[PDB]
Amino acid sequence: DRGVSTFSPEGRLFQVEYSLEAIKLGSTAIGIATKEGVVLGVEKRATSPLLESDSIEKIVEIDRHIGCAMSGLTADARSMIEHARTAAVTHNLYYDEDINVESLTQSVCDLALRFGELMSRPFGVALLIAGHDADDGYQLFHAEPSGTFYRYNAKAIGSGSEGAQAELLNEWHSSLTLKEAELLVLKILKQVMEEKLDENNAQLSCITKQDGFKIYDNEKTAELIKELKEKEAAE
Amino acid sequence: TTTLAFRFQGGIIVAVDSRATAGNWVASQTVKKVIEINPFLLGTIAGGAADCQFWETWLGSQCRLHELREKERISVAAASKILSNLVYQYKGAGLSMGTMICGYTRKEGPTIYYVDSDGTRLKGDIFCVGSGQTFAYGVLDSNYKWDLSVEDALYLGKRSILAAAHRDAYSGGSVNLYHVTEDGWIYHGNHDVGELFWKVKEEEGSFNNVIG
Amino acid sequence: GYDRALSIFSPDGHIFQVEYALEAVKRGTCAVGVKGKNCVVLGCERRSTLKLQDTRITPSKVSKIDSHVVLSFSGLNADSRILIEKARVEAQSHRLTLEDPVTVEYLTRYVAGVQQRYTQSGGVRPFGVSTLIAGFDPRDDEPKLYQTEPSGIYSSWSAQTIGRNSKTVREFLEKNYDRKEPPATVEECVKLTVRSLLEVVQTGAKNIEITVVKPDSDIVALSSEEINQYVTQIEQEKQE
Amino acid sequence: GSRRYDSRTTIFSPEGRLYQVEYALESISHAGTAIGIMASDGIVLAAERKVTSTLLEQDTSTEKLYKLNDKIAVAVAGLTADAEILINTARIHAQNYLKTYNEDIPVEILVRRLSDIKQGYTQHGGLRPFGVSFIYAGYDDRYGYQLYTSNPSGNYTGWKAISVGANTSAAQTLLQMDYKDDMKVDDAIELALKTLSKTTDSSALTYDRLEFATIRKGANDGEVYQKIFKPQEIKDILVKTGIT
Amino acid sequence: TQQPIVTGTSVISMKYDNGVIIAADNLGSYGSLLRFNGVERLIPVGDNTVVGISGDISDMQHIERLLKDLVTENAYDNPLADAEEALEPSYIFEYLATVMYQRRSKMNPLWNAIIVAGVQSNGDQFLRYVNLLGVTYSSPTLATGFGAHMANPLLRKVVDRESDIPKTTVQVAEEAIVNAMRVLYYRDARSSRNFSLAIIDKNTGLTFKKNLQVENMKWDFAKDIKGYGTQKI
Amino acid sequence: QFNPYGDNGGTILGIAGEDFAVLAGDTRNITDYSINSRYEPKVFDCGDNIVMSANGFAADGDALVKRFKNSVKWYHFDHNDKKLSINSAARNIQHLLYGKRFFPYYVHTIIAGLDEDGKGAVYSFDPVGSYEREQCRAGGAAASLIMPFLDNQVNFKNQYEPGTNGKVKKPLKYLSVEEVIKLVRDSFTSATERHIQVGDGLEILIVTKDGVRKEFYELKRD
Amino acid sequence: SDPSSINGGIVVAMTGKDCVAIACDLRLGSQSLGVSNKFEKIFHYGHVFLGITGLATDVTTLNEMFRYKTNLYKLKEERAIEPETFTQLVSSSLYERRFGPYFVGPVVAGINSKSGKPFIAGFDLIGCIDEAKDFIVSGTASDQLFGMCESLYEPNLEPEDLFETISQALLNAADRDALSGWGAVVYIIKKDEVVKRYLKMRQD
Amino acid sequence: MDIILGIRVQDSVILASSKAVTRGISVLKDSDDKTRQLSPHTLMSFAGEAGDTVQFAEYIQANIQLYSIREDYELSPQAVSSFVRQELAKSIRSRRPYQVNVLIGGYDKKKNKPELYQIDYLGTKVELPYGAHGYSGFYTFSLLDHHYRPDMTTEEGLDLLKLCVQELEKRMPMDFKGVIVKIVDKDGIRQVDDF
Amino acid sequence: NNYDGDTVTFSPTGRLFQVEYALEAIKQGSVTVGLRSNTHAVLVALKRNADELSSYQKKIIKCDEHMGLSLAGLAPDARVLSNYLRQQCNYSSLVFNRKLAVERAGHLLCDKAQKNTQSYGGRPYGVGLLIIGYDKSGAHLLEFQPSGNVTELYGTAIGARSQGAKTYLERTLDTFIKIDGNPDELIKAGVEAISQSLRDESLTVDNLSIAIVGKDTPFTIYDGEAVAKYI
Ligand SMILES: [Mg+2]
Ligand SMILES: [Mg+2]
Ligand SMILES: [Mg+2]
Repeated sequence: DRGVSTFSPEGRLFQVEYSLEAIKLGSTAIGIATKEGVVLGVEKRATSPLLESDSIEKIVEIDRHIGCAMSGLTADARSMIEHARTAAVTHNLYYDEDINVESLTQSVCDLALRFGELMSRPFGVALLIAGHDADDGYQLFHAEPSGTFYRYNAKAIGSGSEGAQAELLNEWHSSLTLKEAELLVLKILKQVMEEKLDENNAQLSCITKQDGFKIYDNEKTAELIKELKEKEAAE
Repeated sequence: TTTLAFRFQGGIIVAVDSRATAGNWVASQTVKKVIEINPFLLGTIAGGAADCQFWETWLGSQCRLHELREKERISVAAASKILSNLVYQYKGAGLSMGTMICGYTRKEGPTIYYVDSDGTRLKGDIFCVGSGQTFAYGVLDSNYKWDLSVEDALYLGKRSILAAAHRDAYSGGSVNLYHVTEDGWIYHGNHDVGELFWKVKEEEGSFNNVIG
Repeated sequence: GYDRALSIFSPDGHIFQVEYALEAVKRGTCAVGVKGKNCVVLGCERRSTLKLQDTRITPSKVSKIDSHVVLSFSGLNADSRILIEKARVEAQSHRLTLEDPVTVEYLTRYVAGVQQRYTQSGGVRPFGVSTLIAGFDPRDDEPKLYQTEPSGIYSSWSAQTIGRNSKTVREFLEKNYDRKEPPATVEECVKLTVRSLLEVVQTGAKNIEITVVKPDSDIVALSSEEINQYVTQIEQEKQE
Repeated sequence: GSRRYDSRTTIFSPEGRLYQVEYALESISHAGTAIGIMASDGIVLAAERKVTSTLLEQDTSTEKLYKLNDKIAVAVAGLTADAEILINTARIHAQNYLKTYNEDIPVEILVRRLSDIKQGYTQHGGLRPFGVSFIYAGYDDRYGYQLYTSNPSGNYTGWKAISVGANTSAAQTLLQMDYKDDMKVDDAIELALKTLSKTTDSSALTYDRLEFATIRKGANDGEVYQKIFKPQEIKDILVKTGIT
Repeated sequence: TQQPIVTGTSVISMKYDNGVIIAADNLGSYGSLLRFNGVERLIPVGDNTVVGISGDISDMQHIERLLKDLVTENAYDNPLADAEEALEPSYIFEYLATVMYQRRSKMNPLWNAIIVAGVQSNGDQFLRYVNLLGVTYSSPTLATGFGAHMANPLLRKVVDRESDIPKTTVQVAEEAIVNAMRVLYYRDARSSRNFSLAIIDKNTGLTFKKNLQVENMKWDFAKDIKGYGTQKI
Repeated sequence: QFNPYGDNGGTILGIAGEDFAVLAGDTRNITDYSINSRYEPKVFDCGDNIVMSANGFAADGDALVKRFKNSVKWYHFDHNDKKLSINSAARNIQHLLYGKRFFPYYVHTIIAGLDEDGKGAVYSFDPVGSYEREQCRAGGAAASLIMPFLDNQVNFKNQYEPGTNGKVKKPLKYLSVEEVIKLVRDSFTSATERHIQVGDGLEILIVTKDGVRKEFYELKRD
Repeated sequence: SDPSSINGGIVVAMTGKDCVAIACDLRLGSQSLGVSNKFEKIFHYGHVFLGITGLATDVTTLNEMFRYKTNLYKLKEERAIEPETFTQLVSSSLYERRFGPYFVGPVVAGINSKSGKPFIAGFDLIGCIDEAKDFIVSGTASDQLFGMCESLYEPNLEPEDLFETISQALLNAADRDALSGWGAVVYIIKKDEVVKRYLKMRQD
Repeated sequence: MDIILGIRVQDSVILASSKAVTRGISVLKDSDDKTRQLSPHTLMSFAGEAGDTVQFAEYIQANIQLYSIREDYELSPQAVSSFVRQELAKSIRSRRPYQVNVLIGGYDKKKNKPELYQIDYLGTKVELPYGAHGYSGFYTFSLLDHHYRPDMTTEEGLDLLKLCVQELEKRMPMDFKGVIVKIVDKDGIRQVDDF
Repeated sequence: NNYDGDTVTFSPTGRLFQVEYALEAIKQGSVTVGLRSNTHAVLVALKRNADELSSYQKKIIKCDEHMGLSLAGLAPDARVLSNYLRQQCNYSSLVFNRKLAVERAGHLLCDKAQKNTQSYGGRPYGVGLLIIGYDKSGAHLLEFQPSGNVTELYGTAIGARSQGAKTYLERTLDTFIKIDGNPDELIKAGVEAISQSLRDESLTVDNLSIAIVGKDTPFTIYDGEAVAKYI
């Protein structure tokens, strides 16, 4: 057939480019970074009403100061999360401190290109890694299967990514509050989601310096959705 | 060294001395013999200091990875067994460890596991480990009751280390107290044995043999 | 060793070997899982093309992983045995180290992890198997039902079906299963499970297998006559 | 490099089938028919040797029926050489079990072991599968008399009566027609030979074209005897049943 | 773990104002047997370094080959191999010191005590010690084995600290070394009269002196010494 | 039999001030009854405002310091030139030491510097990696001669306030960098008089927020 | 300490006219402590008999091993193994553990089914074959057995006479050994019949 | 650990095991249960070197439980004892052998018979009517040899066991802090809470 | 065409297409400029962003106190090669107490990249590197290609539109080589050189990345408001 680690005539790795197509088919995940915290939100996208939606875990804790949202072939993310958690805990063991969000992201991205004929293919999943450290403050990273990671003020990945990113382009400014960011994720998720947004088919989370990483309750998220509807109907 | 830990109505009391010796030479009087594994779990130090420090710090890392994966507090049983299984792999290599893994969970209640570098793992209500263990056991056995108050239990642990600190040449310096509750451990301060001895002698009327 | 990358991405972003593994599941006999208020029931189809079979010794479709958890499946039978073995070993390994039996979610997460591993390892093909894992966590009376598939994704279900004509029985369950009030008793849960299989099975003779799992390691497999009584009662009520 | 020449033996078809397993089953369909019938007081194994010659030394020959231990035997359908590799592995597993537990290996455990080995070749290794289907006839003190079959996929199932090899469709219908649960060994012997006599591609069924065996409790008191029939004994039972 | 077989005794050395001097006798002992009298234990590396080695001779020959191999390797793809990127004494020492410590850590030591004497690119004197344990140290005077006990005291009377180095000339330094070699010949039972001496000067370069002998010895007083106490005749 | 260990003598002393820290050590290096060097630096600046010494067997001491310096360098590469805090360095050194648990670095390690709040810090290690933050710690040959003196003159142990007669302790007043250096110099002068392996020279490294400063003093050479 | 004399016990084998005999005591102990009076040391694989003295765990292990190997032999060869062939198998199997051996003293006994020839053999712990015509001895009272056998034995004894000779050789040897006794068993082996007799002896 | 006894009577197997756990100088525990249930009708008591004893017992337990699930069938006591012996026989020629002696008391549901197996750390298996490990037999066997009958009831077996324990408590220098007694019969495993 | 399926296959004209495709990835990468005098060596790199919310991809990596590089192409491959350089620089320092020669650093990179072109299964590196350093023979500038070819130069540029900067340096050769003992003026020439490779976009504060090494100057990277001086 053809090599797994083959370059195309344009100078790109076929398998990496194809894994990016798989991520486009994945459910939408949005991250917004502010000076009061970083917010992570996801579309759950249950394939049937009999599927208990609370068992859909697309937002995940890496450490107390680092959270993670995923999009694409979510089964592939489990080993990436395991590595990340191990890296975060191992660094704390060696250095008696929290690990930098960038260093954690770099550790995850080192796995990405370890494929050939090591694992048999790249990961089919993109990660939004959000966190906080004392050196660089609140940070949001986008970790791809290419091994590249970009820092973002705000970022959307998944099926409604290009539409959501254009919306994040206009809406984001440097003086956003945490509450403003929460509603903004819910607003953009509702726009790109096929089904109607509610507390059962969408999930919110955040990371603050004081309280650390927290996944939001369905009751808490429900109030933010109700607050969103009223403020949109307000004008 | 003298370290103890016992279960009671109000949870667990952990008490240790602070002396470190190399032969007759007193290397330190300010050694920490309670490892704060995490906010809910405590571990005592006896035998090899490095072996206890290193592997119980390591245990804390494993406990953290457990509750990240399982989204649930690790049991005292599971935590203690991670340590005992680890040291058992090294059996014969020369590790020196005698520790109490102490914790308070919903499903178990207050639990103490004695763990050994021989691979021994014992659940129990009262444990004393170290060169001054026999002295501490005497005070504990004669005064222990399940229905002790948190105040009295803390004193009993303090008084038992003092008993050993006095008689055992390789124990002393100061007494460190901890109280383990379901919501986590609470530190109850460092108590210099020199000052504590005279205080206890006068107030309690004990140690009449000693001139003060 | 053989290191060939069999599971790989295609231009449209699909992993055909994982998708073709699902087609093997589609071919497999139907399996259904329904959880009540204080029980879970695992229904399984036995194709009647194979008669002159010895039902005593023939591998049963539902398998005990531990005394409190069970695993049924649809797809390649030989592949299922490898997952069942690994799960049973991990169940004992968990008891040995954690001094507590596995939760149903943990056992599911493990099996799903094995299935995932085979989708990006060299020289191996994915399992042509989807599983339904059911049981009760230790010292817990809340019913658990999970599903896994060749890709390695897993999730919890109030009720679910897999295998051939699973589209039809899922259609049935989606209209007949009420979340606000699930099957309160064992009878109601088993009845709804048999009813759902009767949409697809053909004959209600030896083609339906039912296994009931209750809290505190209380697992029992229904016999032919016991199931036949449900089949009789369902069709008699239907004649109206 | 080498990738160019790789057949990729362990992959799925778009329909979700294992190419090599399916083609191995096609291979087995051209092999001599083997039949197993389970009765209340014993098991019968009957099998047809493929287009033999008059100069073949039959009495020392063995291509169909093999012995795994004193309690368990197998009928082979497919590549004889492949079967012998698996048979020796099975013989070893039985002995390992006996050494460990000091008890004869239960039939199903042995069958599962061999079937798991076959499965491995379909999922990993990049090698071709074993082109072999077995019929396992055996006895243990848990389930008593048991018949199983395994095929190159590694899937195994239990049976009251079963055929493998050539003309299994025709053979299985004939068995399904005349089999009953209260049947006995002497009746099962007659059914097996009658089934082969009708399904055979040869002009007539003779002793030189057959291998035959029985697992009976018909041994002195509570114990089991395997009987691999000799050429003269197969000739006698053919006359007794009235086929020749 | 081994035991040394054929051995070399003291290596002695010192710093002076413009460079370093190093010396070692030409003997390869076999226990108490003075087996080999033509053994060169000072091995020059380039025109700026001299490595003096004591202890096991078979390990010395191995080290000698490592250094010869090091020069070859340094010349590979190196247009400045005889200029800016030539081997320094500090490079040669650090390499040996790494090897010595690695070997002791594998419980299979090179059974030697080594002194690397040389002059760096900037004209700085280099003099450092390393042994079978991987222990390293530097000093205005360095000596191995018996030299440590008898040579150092004499050499330290010339250069007692760092500030005495610029005050010490090559003639004074060489005189002290030659005298120390005589003292070692009097008192070390595993030494020989024949020795080699090497001077590495920042101006005049490497001067290697072979076939030197201990001379101006005092023995005449031995005739008067009689008995072990009371004996007169 | 080959013995991979040796004793190179020497004595070191770490003292933690209020907003400073000192790590001192004699410059004499010995084997048995012979002097190898009268000036062989033993306390080292390892970067990131950390000073270190690994006293005992000099080869293991040099190996450990070298490996730690290397760890500081790679900490910068891997973590965006982040400053290695004294507590993080201490934990890192534990893992270096315990890594050779069954063939130990035969040294008593001490590091000194400032914690993340700017206060003086000294950490003390045993050969196999057990460690602790301490206010005062002498290490090596004359450690038993120095520590009792420090207990008395730094922590004011057994000293009470005149008139009260054993009822009121002498108050633990903070010592200045000039006051600490006096106690360090007198400790080493006393150790030199009564311990044969101590002498020649004393080298002190002083750590403050401004950086690392060195001070050298002569000791008796007999 | 010495593995070959922890558990104790003995085996003896003799040839007669168209017959062989093999016999053993029944004691298993932990040095001074008697543990079992039913520990038989003679096993058989088809018509070939194997006695094994020495460390009891190895006696058990080797019995299980030769059962294993003779069963596979029979399946492949389509015939029961012979004493001459089995002797070589025992030797090969012991020598493959040359530098970590089973602490045993095996004794083969049997009649060749084709030739009808009586056969006995002995081995050291490491596999060296002792193929004697007259008799083979093994165990903690081997010296005593050598003394008994050397005087009591005469060639070409009939089965019922051979029984008396081997029985008296065993019994009186075991009574002079602290670690042997506690009952005894004697096998009288002919070409197509084998009689097994338990002997009455002192139980101290 | 110190003393472990076993006695097979008419219709059951009784295992008695000491409660003491000593760490050189001090007795750390006086209520230690030196036994593990391998299967519903098979109990294994154990004594030997610290750590090894429990590690071995639990390893065996896990393996028998694994077999029980896989086959949906309980192994006979004979089969379990053979498996255990092989593990110990494998262990003795290892880098670091398990220093563990065991008694396996089980009730065979097929044969309707109680069975007691004694296995030492070398892999020395023996089926017995009554057994012990270490020095325990030296004090008790003379009493068991005298009084034992194969048709004893469970109550009579316990009385003979009390006599053995009394003789141990009299003549042994070590204080083993009494024994925990367990009975294995057709109905399963149960503990005699008063002894 | 038929000879580009893997790196182990020569074409009929003697070409290695997989290596040439890896070379193509460098041309797609963002521009970076390298130049030196007799005292100092300078790297100037135009960092690329994904969009307005995103950060600007870092281009320059430090290998030792006296050496470092700028990348153009696959960033993960640069991380692998830079890590390897860090180890080799570090091996030289630890074992020989010797700073690794820049020329020898190039020889090591060549040999590492070469092994990936001759063996089956692997792939060439998809990145180009510009290594600057100051060693015992003064200032140095290297150009690494993943074919294995390493070239010592006075100045150069790699990446998209790099020809414009490369032509500028070819004209300015006689001027910038003489900029001795003046780091600011040498950087200016580098910033003016990279400006020739710009279209539409211009050099902003978070866009530009500059690094320098010299006689009494350790390898230091300048980003953010530190490079506002040179805009
Ligand atoms: Mg563990
Ligand atoms: Mg002196
Ligand atoms: Mg006796």
